[PDB]
Amino acid sequence: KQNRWLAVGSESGFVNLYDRNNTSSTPTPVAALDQLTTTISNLQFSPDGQILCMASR
Amino acid sequence: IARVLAAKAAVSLRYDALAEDRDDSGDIGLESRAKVENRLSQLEGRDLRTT
Amino acid sequence: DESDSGDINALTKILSTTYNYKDTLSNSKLLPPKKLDIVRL
Amino acid sequence: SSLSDQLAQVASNNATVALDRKRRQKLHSASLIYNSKTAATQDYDFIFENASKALEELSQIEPKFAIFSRTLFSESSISLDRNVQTKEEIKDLDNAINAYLLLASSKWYLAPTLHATEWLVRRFQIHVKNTEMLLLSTLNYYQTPVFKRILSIIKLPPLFNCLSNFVRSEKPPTALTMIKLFNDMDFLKLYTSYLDQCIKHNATYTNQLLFTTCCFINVVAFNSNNDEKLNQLVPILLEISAKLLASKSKDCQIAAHTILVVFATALPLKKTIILAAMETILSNLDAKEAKHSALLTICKLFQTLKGQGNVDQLPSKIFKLFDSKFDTVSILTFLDKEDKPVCDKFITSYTRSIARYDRSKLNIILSLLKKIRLERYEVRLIITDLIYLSEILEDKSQLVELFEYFISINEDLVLKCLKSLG
Amino acid sequence: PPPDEEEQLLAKFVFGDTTDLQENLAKFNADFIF
Amino acid sequence: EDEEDIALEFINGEKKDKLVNMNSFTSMFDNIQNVQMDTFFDRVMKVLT
Repeated sequence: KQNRWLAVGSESGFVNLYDRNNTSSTPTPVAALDQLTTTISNLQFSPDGQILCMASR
Repeated sequence: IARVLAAKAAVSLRYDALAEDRDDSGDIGLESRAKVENRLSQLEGRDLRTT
Repeated sequence: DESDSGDINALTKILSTTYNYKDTLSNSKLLPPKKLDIVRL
Repeated sequence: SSLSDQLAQVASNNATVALDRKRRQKLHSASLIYNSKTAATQDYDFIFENASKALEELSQIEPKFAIFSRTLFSESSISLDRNVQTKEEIKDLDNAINAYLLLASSKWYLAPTLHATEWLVRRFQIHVKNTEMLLLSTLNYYQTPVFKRILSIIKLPPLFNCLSNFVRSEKPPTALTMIKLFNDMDFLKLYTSYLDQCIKHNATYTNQLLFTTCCFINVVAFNSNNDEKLNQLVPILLEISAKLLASKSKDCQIAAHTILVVFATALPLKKTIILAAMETILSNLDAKEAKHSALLTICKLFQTLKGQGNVDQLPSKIFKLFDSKFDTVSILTFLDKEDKPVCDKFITSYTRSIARYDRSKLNIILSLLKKIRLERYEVRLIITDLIYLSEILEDKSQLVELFEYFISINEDLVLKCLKSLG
Repeated sequence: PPPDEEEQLLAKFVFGDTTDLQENLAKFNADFIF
Repeated sequence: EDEEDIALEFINGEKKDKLVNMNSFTSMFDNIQNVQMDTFFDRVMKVLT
């Protein structure tokens, strides 16, 4: 099955989340999660794609 | 409010002076005015005295 | 003075019968937004 | 209990007896128009004269005030003292006063209400006895100067404790504290009873509904994190919404729509509650402005449903009611406008309802599907039913056209339904 | 003979009767006013 | 096909909705004067959307 979500971490702690389902040279992220303050080290989705677990080491 | 208003004043002022094709409408000020009023209402809404 | 012996008062009646007003999350396949039901092992 | 505590209770009960001159000075000095020094010098005849003129002006604005000229603003009321009256007579007096506060609730902006009300403040001491009713009627004018004067001359009940600090204070009470007062559950029951009386009497006005709705909406916002406290709010505020929908006044109905929506998004509810909620919305839906707001509420409520049967068809009784209050052309206009909110789940339940109960609208189903894009599962459910229709219902030109529509869009999914069914 | 209505009004003001007022308070039922 | 794919096809069916927080309607009090009820109800919808 195709993935409908994509997450991109960052050293600053921001996590940009894209809706893969909906193309352009510049797509807008659906949300910009910034609760964490340190470098993002693990980005994992639940098998059903309903939970994103972002952790910093 | 003096700090907030002055900061928005510079933004509205710079757009007035350095804009090559400024429309004589004041839209940047009007939206800027809305932000300051919103800050004012929230700032005034807070009460120091315990309820 | 009182005896029991679209009708507007349907909403009032359904509140009386039901005590738990939240839909049971067991049937729903979609997890709740803000509360996570997590237990440690 | 200490002797002091019991005497304090005795002091409260005799607050308005006017035993000695000093007690008379405090009680008679309380005023809404005059300062303390001038107030003490005045006489009951002088106060009644101004009020009698004031009530006449109010009667011109609204004829209903003229009745109180017979009971509360009569010349004989000057000699009427509440303390010497028996318990039965006081209750009769309180009913008349409570009725007046409802009429005056909407006219506080007019000066004469301040002069008409001064007679009750001085003569009947409502600010000490009927303090709860006075505050509730003037609750929505909290930013006005008149509310400040009321707070100065009034002893606060236990439930209005949040307003204590703003007693004799330069600043008026803030909107945030008004939320805190409504947050208390006992106050909500108190306000609900007061709001119920207004609905019975058709005494409501726009400013009251606007203010009442906001505090109710804000209260849910403040308790959004607490699911348990939300569960306690559902019996009260939904019960209010049922009463508001009963009012023939359109403004009351729109407030119920505003209140109902926030709960559904704030709290998921059983489909039985949502179904019952619609029936009350549609039972008394007559005003056009209510009809617009209602239809927005109906779609929003379904969108919150997230359980099995999320998009199942409406019950037969509910569907007939919805069609009567909303013709197909009306919804085709609703789907027409570009700014339509997400309503696909309702349209799916509505779409499946059409097939089950009406065969003539099957052409309408084709039009609806084009206007709004349905989500993958919702399309699958519709195809599943229309397959059943073909076997039971006679094959029709419109029926095959709906299939042909699905042939054009996502032909593969049409096979999948056919494979699973036949 | 019983008093005339005019006498009843004058008797009310002279003696300051409040029974006419108190009766209306009991008869006061909120719905009619609205 | 299978039953699970139907269940997953339902999960993809969800579309995001704006949750209600504490500081979502507090601004309503500011502009609650001299406004018709319908226009107010629209503002509630707008913040909810």
